[PDB]
Amino acid sequence: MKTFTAKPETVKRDWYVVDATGKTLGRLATELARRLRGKHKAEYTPHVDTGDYIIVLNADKVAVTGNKRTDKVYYHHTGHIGGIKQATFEEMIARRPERVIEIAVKGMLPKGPLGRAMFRKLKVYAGNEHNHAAQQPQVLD
Amino acid sequence: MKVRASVKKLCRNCKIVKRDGVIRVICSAEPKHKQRQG
Amino acid sequence: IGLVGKKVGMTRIFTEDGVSIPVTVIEVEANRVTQVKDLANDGYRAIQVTTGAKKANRVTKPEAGHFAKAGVEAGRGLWEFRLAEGEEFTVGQSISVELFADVKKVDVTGTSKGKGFAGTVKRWNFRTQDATHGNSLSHRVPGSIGQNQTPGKVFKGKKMAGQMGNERVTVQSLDVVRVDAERNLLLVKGAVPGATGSDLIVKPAVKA
Amino acid sequence: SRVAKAPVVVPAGVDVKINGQVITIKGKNGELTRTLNDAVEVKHADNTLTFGPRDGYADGWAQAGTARALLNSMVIGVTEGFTKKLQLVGVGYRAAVKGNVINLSLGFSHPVDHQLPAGITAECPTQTEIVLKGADKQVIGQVAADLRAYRRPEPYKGKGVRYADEVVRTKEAK
RNA sequence: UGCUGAAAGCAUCUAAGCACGAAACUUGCCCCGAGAUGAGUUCUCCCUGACUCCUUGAGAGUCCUGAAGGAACGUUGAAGA
RNA sequence: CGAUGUCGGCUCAUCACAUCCUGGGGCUGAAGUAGGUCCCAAGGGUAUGGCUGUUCGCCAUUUAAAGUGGUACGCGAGCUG
RNA sequence: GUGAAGAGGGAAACAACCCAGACCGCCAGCUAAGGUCCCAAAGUCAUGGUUAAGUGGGAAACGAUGUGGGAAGGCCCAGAC
Ligand SMILES: [Mg+2]
Ligand SMILES: [Mg+2]
Ligand SMILES: [Mg+2]
Ligand SMILES: [Mg+2]
Ligand SMILES: [Mg+2]
Ligand SMILES: [Mg+2]
Ligand SMILES: [Mg+2]
Ligand SMILES: [Mg+2]
Ligand SMILES: [Mg+2]
Ligand SMILES: [Mg+2]
Ligand SMILES: [Mg+2]
Ligand SMILES: [Mg+2]
Ligand SMILES: [Mg+2]
Ligand SMILES: [Mg+2]
Ligand SMILES: [Mg+2]
Ligand SMILES: [Mg+2]
Ligand SMILES: [Mg+2]
Ligand SMILES: [Mg+2]
Ligand SMILES: [Mg+2]
Ligand SMILES: [Mg+2]
Ligand SMILES: [Mg+2]
Ligand SMILES: [Mg+2]
Ligand SMILES: [Mg+2]
Ligand SMILES: [Mg+2]
Ligand SMILES: [Mg+2]
Ligand SMILES: [Mg+2]
Ligand SMILES: [Mg+2]
Ligand SMILES: [Mg+2]
Ligand SMILES: [Mg+2]
Ligand SMILES: [Mg+2]
Ligand SMILES: [Mg+2]
Ligand SMILES: [Mg+2]
Ligand SMILES: [Mg+2]
Ligand SMILES: [Mg+2]
Ligand SMILES: [Mg+2]
Ligand SMILES: [Mg+2]
Ligand SMILES: [Mg+2]
Ligand SMILES: [Mg+2]
Ligand SMILES: [Mg+2]
Ligand SMILES: [Mg+2]
Ligand SMILES: [Mg+2]
Ligand SMILES: [Mg+2]
Ligand SMILES: [Mg+2]
Ligand SMILES: [Mg+2]
Ligand SMILES: [Mg+2]
Ligand SMILES: [Mg+2]
Ligand SMILES: [Mg+2]
Ligand SMILES: [Mg+2]
Ligand SMILES: [Mg+2]
Ligand SMILES: [Mg+2]
Ligand SMILES: [Mg+2]
Ligand SMILES: [Mg+2]
Ligand SMILES: [Mg+2]
Ligand SMILES: [Mg+2]
Ligand SMILES: [Mg+2]
Ligand SMILES: [Mg+2]
Ligand SMILES: [Mg+2]
Ligand SMILES: [Mg+2]
Ligand SMILES: [Mg+2]
Ligand SMILES: [Mg+2]
Ligand SMILES: [Mg+2]
Ligand SMILES: [Mg+2]
Ligand SMILES: [Mg+2]
Ligand SMILES: [Mg+2]
Ligand SMILES: [Mg+2]
Ligand SMILES: [Mg+2]
Ligand SMILES: [Mg+2]
Ligand SMILES: [Mg+2]
Ligand SMILES: [Mg+2]
Ligand SMILES: [Mg+2]
Ligand SMILES: [Mg+2]
Ligand SMILES: [Mg+2]
Ligand SMILES: [Mg+2]
Ligand SMILES: [Mg+2]
Ligand SMILES: [Mg+2]
Ligand SMILES: [Mg+2]
Ligand SMILES: [Mg+2]
Ligand SMILES: [Mg+2]
Ligand SMILES: [Mg+2]
Ligand SMILES: [Mg+2]
Ligand SMILES: [Mg+2]
Ligand SMILES: [Mg+2]
Ligand SMILES: [Mg+2]
Ligand SMILES: [Mg+2]
Ligand SMILES: [Mg+2]
Ligand SMILES: [Mg+2]
Ligand SMILES: [Mg+2]
Ligand SMILES: [Mg+2]
Ligand SMILES: [Mg+2]
Ligand SMILES: [Mg+2]
Ligand SMILES: [Mg+2]
Ligand SMILES: [Mg+2]
Ligand SMILES: [Mg+2]
Ligand SMILES: [Mg+2]
Ligand SMILES: [Mg+2]
Ligand SMILES: [Mg+2]
Ligand SMILES: [Mg+2]
Repeated sequence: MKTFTAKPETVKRDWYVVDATGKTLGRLATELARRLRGKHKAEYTPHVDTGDYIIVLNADKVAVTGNKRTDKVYYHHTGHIGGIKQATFEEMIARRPERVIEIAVKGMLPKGPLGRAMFRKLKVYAGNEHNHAAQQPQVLD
Repeated sequence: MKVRASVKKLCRNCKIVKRDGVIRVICSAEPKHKQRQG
Repeated sequence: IGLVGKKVGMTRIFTEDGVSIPVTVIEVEANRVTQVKDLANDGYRAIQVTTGAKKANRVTKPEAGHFAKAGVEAGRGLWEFRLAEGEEFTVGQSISVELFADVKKVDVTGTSKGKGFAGTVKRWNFRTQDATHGNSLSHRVPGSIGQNQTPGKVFKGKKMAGQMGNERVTVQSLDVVRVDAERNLLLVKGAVPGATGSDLIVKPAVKA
Repeated sequence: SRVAKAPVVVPAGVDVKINGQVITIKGKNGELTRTLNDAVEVKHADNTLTFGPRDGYADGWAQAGTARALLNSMVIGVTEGFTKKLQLVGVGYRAAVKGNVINLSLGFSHPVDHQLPAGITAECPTQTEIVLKGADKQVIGQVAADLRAYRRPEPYKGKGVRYADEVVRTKEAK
């Protein structure tokens, strides 16, 4: 008796909303990744994208503990001769507050085609309005 | 000021203060006795 | 804002003080506003102009339609400018060269003259190696292009041979000399990009 | 702890309001607002003000004695109104006031037009002396430091802008 | 460098708070840049036909139409191997 | 060791900062000028000759300065020898 | 003792370290060393503390009213700092 595997065509996809206002970055990101991967579902299959669509609204208001508002740095190389560009957690939210959640989730997802496929599910937002009212995305906490 | 790794109270008016993580020794009489670090 | 203008060679203006100032003659035809982009529709306030003329067959129907919505004649090309808050323009308005009458300095932009494929000497001012003293097949070559095992690679943006010119370049803050409205000209002090008959974009200096 | 264990007296005609932690003290000289720290807890008990710590928070007594002394200053400010006496020492150096903008001539090639933020009433009894008054110790203390920052005391002749109470250390030429 | 200021009846630039402060940092200047697969906006333009077959498929087809536009070709260029 | 061409020059560089100049600062045995030292700072800049294979070095004359190091003592399928 | 001549699990990757010695098959269960928020199987377990340094997650002599937990001493309402 061969065990069950979730077949993409039959996979049920749910929509969710998460208000990140005051929530802790890592603890939010984790619970997001868990869902985006589809670990909460009893039909979990590692080679299929069983997870749900999530809208994270109010990204900029996400909270961080200790001195990480100033001290937590986000490095990245430009792929150039000596181009190493850094940016603190403040500076990151000043310019691109969507990136903060994005980067924190992307690191916690698996690396590869399915990992990138399950990131696409995530929909981060700086403000509180979201234009996915069509899908009736229910509230998640 | 001095940035020596063993700051200490040199005269009587010298006073030890921890500003922004760093231990300093601010003084009233001689501005020389002003010294940071350690 | 800015105006589109054909480059028409160079001359010099002799002043009676005893100075010849070398001027580029930019002929600026009536720059007619074909479309006005705003924050409601587009997300930025701007105007799209045209200039010159085109042939009835050589213009396509997509352009001919676009031009028919404004009511203007089809100009040879389309350029766009941003608006500086206070100023606001209407469709089918012909902007003349009198806009640069009150100003003093302008940033002329243009596509530079195509030098083709260029060697490192011409392109990057690399120094020619010894013309003799034993040199074998390597007078104008680049020499080394990297270190050894540590990178084990040429770094990016390494100055090499390749395409020189035919690229957009901006000469900044050239002094305006004469602004003839009758003949539709704009005389600026010094040399500006492209060749005689090339399209320039003249616009007020940004470093006032 | 012990500064905190010493109630602040509130004279008559001094209307106080505690909007949760946001305190507002109104008076004759000026209306002042202070968004106080969350760890501190404040109440009205009889005529005077009470100041104490919150149970659960680590540093209560440090935070409590701040609020006490802040509002002690704040009440004295709205009642009396603080003053600072700055003096300009050295020839050529002189002060002047036109409206709310202190005009100085502190030996520089350009006029040093200092602006006055908030309700700060500045004056000049003599040409080489600035006396300035107001409600806050903060804004007065800061402005006074900004006037002094333009030309600090040269420790040789004592030239520059000085506080009246301040002693300056001189030294000889070698 | 300071201001106000508890712990520590004082002092104290710091623990709450409030300011200054460099050719470094992010911008401002210039260039590229939507393959930014997260492939984004506008503006315009064009095509408004009959019928068969099947596993009733985002389907294999038949006649009939061929637009906007493009490519080719030519004459070529201060564009170019 | 069934081969990893090894000094110096030329060409082209790139990073570190333990900064030579430029910029910001504290103390002085800092009057000013000109310094001494230490702190921050790597954005940009940082000689040409004489002698010698020389790297260095010593000279000559400059320069705001004429930095110290890493990069197979960077760089011979790039040159020289 | 191990490797050599030993696979497997842990130590990110790691002959020689820790766990443990592969006769073959099985889409069964119990464990070891390691672990149990996500990458990644399992505690966002419970309880009582300690750290504010991103310590944990490189380093010494020395330097500090950082901050817990004790055990003694001072010496005072005739109010000691
Ligand atoms: Mg500071
Ligand atoms: Mg629309
Ligand atoms: Mg044409
Ligand atoms: Mg050409
Ligand atoms: Mg050439
Ligand atoms: Mg060169
Ligand atoms: Mg040469
Ligand atoms: Mg030869
Ligand atoms: Mg050869
Ligand atoms: Mg040969
Ligand atoms: Mg040749
Ligand atoms: Mg590599
Ligand atoms: Mg406790
Ligand atoms: Mg004071
Ligand atoms: Mg005080
Ligand atoms: Mg004491
Ligand atoms: Mg004490
Ligand atoms: Mg004080
Ligand atoms: Mg002070
Ligand atoms: Mg400069
Ligand atoms: Mg483009
Ligand atoms: Mg895609
Ligand atoms: Mg599109
Ligand atoms: Mg659309
Ligand atoms: Mg549309
Ligand atoms: Mg079939
Ligand atoms: Mg046809
Ligand atoms: Mg045909
Ligand atoms: Mg037709
Ligand atoms: Mg051709
Ligand atoms: Mg040709
Ligand atoms: Mg061999
Ligand atoms: Mg071999
Ligand atoms: Mg070789
Ligand atoms: Mg060599
Ligand atoms: Mg030579
Ligand atoms: Mg050389
Ligand atoms: Mg460079
Ligand atoms: Mg460097
Ligand atoms: Mg040194
Ligand atoms: Mg130096
Ligand atoms: Mg110097
Ligand atoms: Mg200078
Ligand atoms: Mg300087
Ligand atoms: Mg300066
Ligand atoms: Mg200096
Ligand atoms: Mg001095
Ligand atoms: Mg210092
Ligand atoms: Mg340094
Ligand atoms: Mg650099
Ligand atoms: Mg840098
Ligand atoms: Mg910069
Ligand atoms: Mg450079
Ligand atoms: Mg040099
Ligand atoms: Mg030299
Ligand atoms: Mg010499
Ligand atoms: Mg060196
Ligand atoms: Mg070698
Ligand atoms: Mg070496
Ligand atoms: Mg070598
Ligand atoms: Mg060396
Ligand atoms: Mg050769
Ligand atoms: Mg070599
Ligand atoms: Mg080589
Ligand atoms: Mg060769
Ligand atoms: Mg030979
Ligand atoms: Mg020979
Ligand atoms: Mg073993
Ligand atoms: Mg053997
Ligand atoms: Mg083994
Ligand atoms: Mg193993
Ligand atoms: Mg290891
Ligand atoms: Mg692992
Ligand atoms: Mg492993
Ligand atoms: Mg082994
Ligand atoms: Mg053991
Ligand atoms: Mg066995
Ligand atoms: Mg066995
Ligand atoms: Mg078990
Ligand atoms: Mg057991
Ligand atoms: Mg164990
Ligand atoms: Mg265990
Ligand atoms: Mg993996
Ligand atoms: Mg798990
Ligand atoms: Mg789990
Ligand atoms: Mg849970
Ligand atoms: Mg919990
Ligand atoms: Mg727990
Ligand atoms: Mg617990
Ligand atoms: Mg505790
Ligand atoms: Mg704690
Ligand atoms: Mg560490
Ligand atoms: Mg360390
Ligand atoms: Mg001690
Ligand atoms: Mg204490
Ligand atoms: Mg603690
Ligand atoms: Mg004990």
